[PDB]
Amino acid sequence: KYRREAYHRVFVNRSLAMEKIKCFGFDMDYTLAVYKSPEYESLGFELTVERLVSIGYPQELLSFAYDSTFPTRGLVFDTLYGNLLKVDAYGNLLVCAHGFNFIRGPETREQYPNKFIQRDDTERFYILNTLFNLPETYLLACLVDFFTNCPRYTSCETGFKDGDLFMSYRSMFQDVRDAVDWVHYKGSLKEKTVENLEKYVVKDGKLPLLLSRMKEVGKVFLATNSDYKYTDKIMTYLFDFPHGPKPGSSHRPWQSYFDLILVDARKPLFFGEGTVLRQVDTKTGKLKIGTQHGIVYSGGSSDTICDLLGAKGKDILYIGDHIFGDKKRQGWRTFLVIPELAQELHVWTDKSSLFEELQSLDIFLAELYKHLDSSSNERPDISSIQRRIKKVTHDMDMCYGMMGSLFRSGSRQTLFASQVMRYADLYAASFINLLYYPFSYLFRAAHVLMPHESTVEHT
Amino acid sequence: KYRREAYHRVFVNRSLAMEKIKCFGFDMDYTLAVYKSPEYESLGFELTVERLVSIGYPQELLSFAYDSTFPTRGLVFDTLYGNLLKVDAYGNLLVCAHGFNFIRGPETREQYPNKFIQRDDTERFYILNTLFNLPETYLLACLVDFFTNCPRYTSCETGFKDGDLFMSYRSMFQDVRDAVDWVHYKGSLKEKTVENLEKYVVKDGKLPLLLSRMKEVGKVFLATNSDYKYTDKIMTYLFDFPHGPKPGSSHRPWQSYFDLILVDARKPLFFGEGTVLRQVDTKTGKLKIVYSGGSSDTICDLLGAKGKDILYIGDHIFGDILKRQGWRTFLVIPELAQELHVWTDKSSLFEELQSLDIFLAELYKHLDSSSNERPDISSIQRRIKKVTHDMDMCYGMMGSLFRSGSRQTLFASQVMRYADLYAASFINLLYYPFSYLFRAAHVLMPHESTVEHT
Amino acid sequence: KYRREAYHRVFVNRSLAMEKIKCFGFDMDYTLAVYKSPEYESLGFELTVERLVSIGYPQELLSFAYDSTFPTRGLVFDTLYGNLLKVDAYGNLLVCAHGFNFIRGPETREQYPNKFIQRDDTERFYILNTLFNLPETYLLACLVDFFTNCPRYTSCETGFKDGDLFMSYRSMFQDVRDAVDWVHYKGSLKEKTVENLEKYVVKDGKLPLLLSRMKEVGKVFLATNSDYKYTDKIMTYLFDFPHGPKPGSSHRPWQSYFDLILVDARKPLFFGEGTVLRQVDTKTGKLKIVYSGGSSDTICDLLGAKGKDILYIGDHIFGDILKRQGWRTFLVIPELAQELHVWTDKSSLFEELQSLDIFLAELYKHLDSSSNERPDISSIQRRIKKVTHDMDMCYGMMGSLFRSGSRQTLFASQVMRYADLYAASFINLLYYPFSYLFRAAHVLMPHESTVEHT
Amino acid sequence: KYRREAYHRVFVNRSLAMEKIKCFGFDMDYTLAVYKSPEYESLGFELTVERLVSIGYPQELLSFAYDSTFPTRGLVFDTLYGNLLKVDAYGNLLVCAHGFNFIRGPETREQYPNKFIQRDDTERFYILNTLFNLPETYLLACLVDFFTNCPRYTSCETGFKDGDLFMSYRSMFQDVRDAVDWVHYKGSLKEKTVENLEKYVVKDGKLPLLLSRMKEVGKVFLATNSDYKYTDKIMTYLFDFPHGPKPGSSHRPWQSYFDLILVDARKPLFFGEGTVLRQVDTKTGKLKIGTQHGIVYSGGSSDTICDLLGAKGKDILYIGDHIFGDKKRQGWRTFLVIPELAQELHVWTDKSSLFEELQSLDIFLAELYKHLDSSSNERPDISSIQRRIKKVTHDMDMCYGMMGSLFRSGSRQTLFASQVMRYADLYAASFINLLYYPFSYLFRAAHVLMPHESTVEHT
Ligand SMILES: O=C(Nc1ncnc2nc[nH]c12)c1cccc(-c2cccc(-n3cccc3)c2)c1
Ligand SMILES: O=C(Nc1ncnc2nc[nH]c12)c1cccc(-c2cccc(-n3cccc3)c2)c1
Ligand SMILES: [Mg+2]
Ligand SMILES: [Mg+2]
Ligand SMILES: [Mg+2]
Ligand SMILES: [Mg+2]
Repeated sequence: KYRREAYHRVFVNRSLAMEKIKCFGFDMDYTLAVYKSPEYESLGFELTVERLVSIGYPQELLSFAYDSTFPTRGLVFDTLYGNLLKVDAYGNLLVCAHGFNFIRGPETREQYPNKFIQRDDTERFYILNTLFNLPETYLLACLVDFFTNCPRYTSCETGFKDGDLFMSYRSMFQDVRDAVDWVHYKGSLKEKTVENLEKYVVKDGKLPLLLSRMKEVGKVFLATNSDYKYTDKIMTYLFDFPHGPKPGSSHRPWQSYFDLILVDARKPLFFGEGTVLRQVDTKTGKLKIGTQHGIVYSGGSSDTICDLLGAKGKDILYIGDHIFGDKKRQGWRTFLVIPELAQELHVWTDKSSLFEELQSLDIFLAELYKHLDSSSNERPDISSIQRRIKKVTHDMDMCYGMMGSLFRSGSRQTLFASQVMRYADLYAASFINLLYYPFSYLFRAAHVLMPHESTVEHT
Repeated sequence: KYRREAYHRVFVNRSLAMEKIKCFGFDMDYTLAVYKSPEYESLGFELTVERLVSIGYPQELLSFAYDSTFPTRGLVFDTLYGNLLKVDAYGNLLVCAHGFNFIRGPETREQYPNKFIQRDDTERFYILNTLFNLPETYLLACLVDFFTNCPRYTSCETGFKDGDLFMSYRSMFQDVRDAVDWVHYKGSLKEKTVENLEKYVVKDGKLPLLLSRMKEVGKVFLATNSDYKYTDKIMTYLFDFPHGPKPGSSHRPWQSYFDLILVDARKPLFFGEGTVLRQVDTKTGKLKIVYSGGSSDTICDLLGAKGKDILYIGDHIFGDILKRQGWRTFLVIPELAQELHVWTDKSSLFEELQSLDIFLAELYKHLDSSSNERPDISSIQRRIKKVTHDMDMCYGMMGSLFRSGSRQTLFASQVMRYADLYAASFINLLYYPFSYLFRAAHVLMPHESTVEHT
Repeated sequence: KYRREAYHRVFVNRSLAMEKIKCFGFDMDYTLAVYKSPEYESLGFELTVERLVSIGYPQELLSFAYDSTFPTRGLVFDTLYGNLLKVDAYGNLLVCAHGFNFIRGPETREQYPNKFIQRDDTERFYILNTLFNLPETYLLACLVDFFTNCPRYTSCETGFKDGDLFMSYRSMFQDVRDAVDWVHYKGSLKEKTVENLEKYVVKDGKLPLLLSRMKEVGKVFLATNSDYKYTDKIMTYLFDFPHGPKPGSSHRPWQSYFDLILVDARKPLFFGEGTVLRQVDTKTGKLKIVYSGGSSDTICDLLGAKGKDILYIGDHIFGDILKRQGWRTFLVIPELAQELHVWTDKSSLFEELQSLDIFLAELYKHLDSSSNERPDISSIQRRIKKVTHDMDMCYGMMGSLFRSGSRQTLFASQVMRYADLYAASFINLLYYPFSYLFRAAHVLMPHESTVEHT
Repeated sequence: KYRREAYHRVFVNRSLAMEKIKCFGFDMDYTLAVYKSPEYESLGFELTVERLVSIGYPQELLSFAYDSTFPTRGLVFDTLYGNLLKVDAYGNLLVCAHGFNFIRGPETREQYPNKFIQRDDTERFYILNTLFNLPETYLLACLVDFFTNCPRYTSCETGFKDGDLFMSYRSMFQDVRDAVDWVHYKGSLKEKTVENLEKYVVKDGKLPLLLSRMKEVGKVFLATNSDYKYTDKIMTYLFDFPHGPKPGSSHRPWQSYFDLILVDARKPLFFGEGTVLRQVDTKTGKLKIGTQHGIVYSGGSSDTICDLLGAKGKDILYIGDHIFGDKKRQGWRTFLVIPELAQELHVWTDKSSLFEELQSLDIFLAELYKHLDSSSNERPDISSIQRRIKKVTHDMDMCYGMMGSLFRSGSRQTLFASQVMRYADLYAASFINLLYYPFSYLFRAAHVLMPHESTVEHT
């Protein structure tokens, strides 16, 4: 079968006939505006720590340096015991780190009977789903680690004797959860991003090319959480080239690429009741009191966008980096951006050696038990080649980072995997990969197989 | 790679070293006592209709004959609109039948906005999950079909009017839900089973052979909901052969094969705090070795094993957490036999879908977003639908237990949530040693299944 | 101030100028056809038990005799815990009875945290609002009492076990809810009523006198849910006197008293979009002046009146908004007769509570927050409870329709929401002219009722 | 029967045995801190208007002067048609003003079929329940009035052609709803309050006297929304006298009057899940990282307060100005402060003349129909004495303000009345009236009567 280059590919969960697509909707942040890594994370990290020190946290936090190789997106923070968990779709603990100490084996079972947690017990647990969470993911580990191994702090099961009244992990977590919020909303993050954009934000002439082609076969819109003056800056930079879509072409304003531009969207509330629809003054950012087609909207709702565009769910492909939830309404189609996927395809490809040795070691196992059944009392020693497995699974796991792959730990899918398969029709490392497909393309679901399907042939 | 004969195989969701397994636990009904099909379903049907009629339903119900080729296990009755729904893992409608009238495409979303139901709404939606539900699955659709297509009745969205008296589908359902219960508990289902077990229960010498081999390497217990007079009848029959485990040997009573036998389990309550531990007068068939009631916890205490040491073998999918560490599970799915026969004997269909997919790929290969080219594929897009429809109807009118085309079923997801192991019968354990290392087969995402390691 | 005899009086929630009233609309059942008490309730009871028994309930149900002194209208069946609750306007528990066992004080909040239920939870709580509910109000408590107090059964929180078969209170309730419906619609309640109307329906020459006087000053219509063969039977009997309106005059058929007669109303649906307008063959007693089905809107069109011009007289409390302007209402509350007799004949109790309250005031008069003085009042605090209990039991075992001591009932609040006027019977209109100005009596708050204008 | 002076009285909805009360809980704002009227309202009003002008509203708003005689607390703003409604418990329109124009009669019925509204249709309607709402209550009327009678604005059914793109009443309302919020939370209201406290806040030596007596018979606590530095200032001023509880006594700190002090309460969330319990640094306001009895708490929950005080709902009388809603939990008793009640008791008392003439005019009516029944065709003309009624009800109504009494319009109770009877065990113009009762007092419910109870004697 013909398949496009791995790194160009759009992966299909549910089938989608692209000619039926009439509108393309865009998330801005971490979608069109992909923030550079490790650098944007570091900026968030440093600003969050600066903010915690200012409210009374110890100075030793300033020596923390962000480390991209620790966090994996989507971990669960247990505010009761101060643990970052990696769990599967159903609640089962895959990985459990206290600070930088990885527990596993029997010792985890003392703290988590049945190696299981109630994911729907919010504000005991906290799911760190988004790309903005990577900083505080690593920070919490640092914090738990520091206070654990600092002699003037006594470690309790649910927190610390800090000096000496009590700081619970739950209080420490809110402390962190507020700092990040503060940094995004009142601190100098957006500010420092904007003042050196070439350091923090990616740009590629492929973005205007792709959008322009979309506007030829359908309508295009923007629905972002960010305000207008932040959006005007970020988009102006994304489209700053000495030309328009193609080389030689005249440069066009970034506004000219959208039939509808909406800011202050308030997602997820946007997709339900929403807020009241406003309009924005291009000249000032400040909202117009009252509410031609060169217009910029504020607030509003999903439903409104369809009414203005003259469309309906089915007709709309919504492109972004965020996984939502859940009717009625009317039910937009979905493209999901997962930047980690560029790294994971390199492991899947450039680390074949490991996958092959696993496959063969597994093969070999099947041979040992070939002429064997319940009658047979032969207990072939397999501890030797068991060991080589755990540990090549460890090595393979560790190519993805210290908390492993985004989508799986060994055999098991992660909770993050299941939600991606819930939420997304289409996915890839970036929407740009759309460039490589015609707009008449028929995306066929890549069928997912149960054991009795995957390992039984049609012969 | 070496793989045992498909019909003998034991499939693996999560890895399991069998040598670690110290006790083997057994469900009885539809595990050790596999009830014959279609005859046992039919009996439950007839008895349930006869009961309904006895409390005022029309005579025309008596000319209903159970039809095994309609019901697929795991469907959802929407008590609001009277529909039988086949949904996916997340609540997406795959299949909607009002009576025997299959609906959607356009006409669903009249009734189900975003072709979606929020699966957890208990008062409206009822998952027909068990093998004992197959009868009422068929009966329910029969009833709605009848009242729709009968001049005596006027049909509303939420029910039908029985001339001046409204009858909601929700109320119709609870009559059907009660009749079945009555028939199992107050009525003569259990009785008419026992009076001709040859017609109603499977038996095979493999079952005592297997349980004998298990008792050599571990402990073995029975944990059933049924009572003792019924259990003794059933277990006695299952073990009635002119010999013991192997040919030649003396026959032994069925009890001899179990270290612990427990009845009146009241699962799922069994698995939580349970009921008080009683024991049973073998003689009286009454209270008050043979235990009654009790707890999951109690079993562990008595057997002197706990948790990961226990392999629970049965036909029922449970839930929740397991404080207190929970058992490993082997799950019986009788439908799996027939479904493997489609997977192997209908390969000509699979291969053709494969060819049509290969072809599509080739039409679009030299094409990107620069291209204006609209290939017409509607011919291909048509045959793919007929083959995919044809393929689905090999499994019956409501399709496969585990999927509809693309999409997995909510059932499939429950199976993968709950079961370490699964097969059409537990008996297939016979073909593996007790030192075996069951290694989880491995469930790939699009980007894993459709790109290679080179 | 001049006020008519209490038993003749028509009470006013909202003001109403009668001269503005152009049409008078009538409910039939329990409005014009007041069914005799306790004999009609008993019949419904016996028929409903006999029906339950016919579908498998124990014989002991047949030795139940309906008892009018237990049920008070407006109680709430909690289908979860099997309790009959008397709550206030906002959902506060006033009275909790499991079977015939009255509960609270301490033991409620075991079951009802904050002695509170969220009244709008339809699937759990069922308001027994109508006069036809009185039978099943008593029956329900009987049933729970029986199954609790019977060695055959084991009682759980959510139900009782019928030996191996669980029976939830919720399932018990829907059996009871269905039996009543069956008895009204499929069974012989309507039939056994018609065969001896002398025993089962009140009649009085005042009814034709009143309706004749109404037709002089406005239009008059009938809007009932019952059919025509039943309506003709009932209306014919109500009007069977050897004369017309006044003594001396010729008798006239009952239809002659109405400008418009409508059956099969299907209220409340009647008041919304309704059903298609049919008319009835007087002869056949069948379709297809006498109308059938239709709409609230249609009545207005045909009568050429609309809304505030119409006074709807009935025994049923409705709801919602009324787009389209809605009618004014007169509400029949038969219980009001008996309740007025307590209010007048038991004045010795009221006066004594008044004296005990006066006394308490005097004990605390010279006292403020500066004072250390704890008067003991527990003797007084005791007798106030016995008199207040004694007073409440004058209205039956479940107290007044409208209140428990301090607190008003959710029923009282519905009455005040829905009804412009109310009385024990509509007949009391007879004592007012059609130029009358009904002026709303006036509902005071603590600071208005307990401080004076000087 | 003996009753205390009207203006000293605590009015009883549901009975309450005061000896059973073990803890007294306090709201601060508009409870202990009663803000002076008309002056605090004016300050809110001016700051809100200054804020609307700054974001683009016309300068003519600056000439608006707050007018205490217009608003009545608890009105409903219809964002669809721009109307302030006064409704009853069940939804029925009692009063309807577009700006300063009062509709009534037939004309209202065109816009509100059945003279009825769905109160549970939020963000069409908005209930202005709180004392902080009085400013924006009057403001909305002004705004609707101004734009209506300003020649360069065209009046639409749902808004205005302002200049000329559209400003809906719904957009104008949010505009207002944000200004007030902004003024409270980011603007100079708290600021300007604090800098001249004797102008804006009441003080009375009765407050320390009463509290001190409460601390002798039970425990006392504070649970306010305001922050610590705002609370420290407001309370310090409330207790600034040259003495403690009684004359001659030594002055004590305001902290010494509470066993538990809690700020940042986040009501109503406080009464459910709450937030995490923190502690505050008395020296800085800034929260302590970690968490003796001289302590000040932050955040937390209802449940926590009981645990710390060692009590349970039944035992706790909660005193404040706000009406909440609604289990489980554990169900505090309730004292509700309604400052308007001091004015309304003056009408009830000093305007008897009107009540008497009504009563007599009503008497006279009953005479006319005395010897009359359905037989009688006498239609006595009563239009003359009908008129004198509507209009003495109008005069009586108008003694309370242009939108009438807080608790009723003519015969009918307001929606505000019903909620007070829902929510409150005890009520009065101020909690201070507790001073006049012993702590052994038995408050007896003042029974509420239906027509057949109120106008039938026991003879
Ligand atoms: O996450 C991504 N984001 C980005 N990808 C492409 N365009 C982007 N505009 C903003 N963010 C984008 C990512 C994912 C995979 C490949 C890449 C990429 C990055 C740099 C250069 C290129 N490239 C150069 C020639 C062809 C492709 C490809 C980028
Ligand atoms: O809303 C009120 N609030 C206030 N009432 C009493 N003390 C307060 N501390 C803060 N706010 C209070 C109000 C309600 C009714 C009467 C009054 C009051 C006001 C001023 C002086 C007095 N007074 C003087 C002698 C006796 C009473 C009484 C006040
Ligand atoms: Mg984003
Ligand atoms: Mg079973
Ligand atoms: Mg009726
Ligand atoms: Mg307050």
